[PDB]
Amino acid sequence: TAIFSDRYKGQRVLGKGSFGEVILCKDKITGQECAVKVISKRQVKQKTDKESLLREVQLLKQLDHPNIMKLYEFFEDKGYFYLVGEVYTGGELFDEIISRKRFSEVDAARIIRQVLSGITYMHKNKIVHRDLKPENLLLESKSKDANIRIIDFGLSTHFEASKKMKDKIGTAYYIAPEVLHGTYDEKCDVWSTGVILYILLSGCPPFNGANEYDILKKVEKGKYTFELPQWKKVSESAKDLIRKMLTYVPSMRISARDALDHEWIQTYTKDVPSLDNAILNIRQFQGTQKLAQAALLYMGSKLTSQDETKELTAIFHKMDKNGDGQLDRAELIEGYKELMRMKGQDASMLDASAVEHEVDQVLDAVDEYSEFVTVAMDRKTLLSRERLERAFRMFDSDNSGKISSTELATIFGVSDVDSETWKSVLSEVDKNNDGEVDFDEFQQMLLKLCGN
Ligand SMILES: C=CC(=O)N1CCC[C@@H](n2nc(-c3ccc(Oc4ccccc4)cc3)c3c(N)ncnc32)C1
Repeated sequence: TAIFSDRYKGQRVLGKGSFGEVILCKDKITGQECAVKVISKRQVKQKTDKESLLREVQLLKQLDHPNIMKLYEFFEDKGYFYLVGEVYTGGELFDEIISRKRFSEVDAARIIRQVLSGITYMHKNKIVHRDLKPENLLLESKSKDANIRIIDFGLSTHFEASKKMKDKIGTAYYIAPEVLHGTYDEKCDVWSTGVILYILLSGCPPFNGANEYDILKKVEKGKYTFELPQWKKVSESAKDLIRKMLTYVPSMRISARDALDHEWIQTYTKDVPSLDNAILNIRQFQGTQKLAQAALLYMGSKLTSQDETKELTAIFHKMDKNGDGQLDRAELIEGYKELMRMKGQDASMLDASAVEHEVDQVLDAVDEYSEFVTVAMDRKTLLSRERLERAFRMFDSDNSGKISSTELATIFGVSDVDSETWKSVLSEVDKNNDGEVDFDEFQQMLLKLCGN
């Protein structure tokens, strides 16, 4: 049997994705770079037996399509699954779209064609995505012509969707009604692609609401309109395809394959204005979604840190069998290894070598075990804290330094934080009734919302 750390070494942590953290890794012999999704058997419940998962893995390894992430290898140990595939460097589709001069029906059609083509291919092979959303769409490279790669095909079939809002963020917009009710098939992916197309052409989700449950209610009802002004500058054939994709009864819904043949895909991927309003709305949409996301991740990292800080102090105290408050390099390493032995393996610490290295990074800064803990945990939180500052600066497009109480409502609503609870927290911070918070205030609000 093969061990993952015998073959690969961690380079960078790429981020949190569905069901797990993704690491840029490198083959120890060949120097081949790869992206690895690490799935914690603790945090995620399986829906199928081991035999069925292995069988799916084997098939996925043989499949090949230019719009589908390529899987190379699969590993399993006591506590983890490791899905090893091709690295893509162009980031998420929507992030590229917001940094564009012009965007038209031609651009959207070229995008949708790719998605549909990838989906069609996978449906032929009896694989359903079920969780398709903008963040599942990566661009292959930084190039302007670069292909879209759909990630995560085949995961939702074998793993139960997280119930934590940190993981649920932004899922409600895209889910087909029949997924909510339990009887679903491959048509659910056409629905989600229809929702994505709708957003691409208007910058607004077709089913919206002030919170998660409110969005699900609208989805379940199935009603939506092209009433928004920006739809006036959009072709009738686009709206027609949307209607067919967002058809309530799945048996009456257009297939992925027939969507490829639709008048709209044919004409605009074969004299077209730029949807300026849509670019402006998508930029707002994306900023909103990413700040809400950063906020929840920041709170989680804060809690995780508090938990680990105390545990690490309790390890270094027990190890300090002479009681002086200071320790040697080797002790710190064995202690830090104990922390991951108990609290579970960390993203950037795939093996014993990774921990040794991390300790030395902390020690190179410290120039007293309490001071080691401080810097160590600070380094653990760094990426969530700066993701917060950056998403805050991104959202604050006017560089005003502030976010209004209206904007907060939208942010907390997407974060699914109780309206009465954050208003309460806002009152304690905004004692001046400015109706707005700066970054530090915003950050204090979040600390108060996670028990601090
Ligand atoms: C701005 C945030 C951004 O871009 N993100 C957010 C942070 C993670 C990034 N990410 N993820 C993958 C990837 C890697 C492995 C994988 O496992 C399989 C699951 C099922 C079947 C086969 C493989 C799924 C996705 C990934 C990747 N491959 N390449 C580059 N980034 C990746 C994208």
